[PDB]
Amino acid sequence: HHHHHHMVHITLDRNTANSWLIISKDRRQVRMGDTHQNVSDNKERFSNYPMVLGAQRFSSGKMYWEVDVTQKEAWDLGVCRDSVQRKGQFSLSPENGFWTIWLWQDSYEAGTSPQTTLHIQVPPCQIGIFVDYEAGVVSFYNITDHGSLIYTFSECVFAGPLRPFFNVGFNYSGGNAAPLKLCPL
Ligand SMILES: C[C@@H]1CN(C(=O)c2cnsn2)[C@H](C)CO1
Repeated sequence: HHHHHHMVHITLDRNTANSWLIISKDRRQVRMGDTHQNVSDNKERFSNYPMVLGAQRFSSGKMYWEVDVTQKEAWDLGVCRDSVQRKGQFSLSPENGFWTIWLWQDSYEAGTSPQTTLHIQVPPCQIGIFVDYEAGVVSFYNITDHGSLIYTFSECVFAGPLRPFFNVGFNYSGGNAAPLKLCPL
């Protein structure tokens, strides 16, 4: 892909984070803590899952960023509407305002409804995410495999400002503590 030139500097919004997440001082890394992280509750926080939004809101243009997923067993990545539900149980789907992919139990799937099997020969250590607001496109790239395409959502109906979306996943297994990291430009 030739999307690198639309690179944007993403930072995490502490106020949206699940109360168990630990966001680095530079707001570029997030991981699951082993307990509640001693923050007050607010209507922005994802309550049920280890999720957080980027601070940046996008309503036009072309945007690109990269995320490091090294050694994780489970995660969700992509973009979502600024108005997505924060409290209770929900599925990741375009109908709910999410355009995401994930790793879970040694398989990769796109967050369609129902979910779509992805075909990845080289397990990615870094993921590229490209958003074309006007075209209604969200694309995912395997940086580890020379930028190969993973998945394209097309004909997207964003229906509002978009925010970068992250889920570090649970760590029931003891093998998923590693952070998500926003990679340098
Ligand atoms: C998702 C976080 C943590 N959590 C858990 O239920 C949990 C599960 N294993 S450890 N923490 C809260 C009840 C909700 O916020």
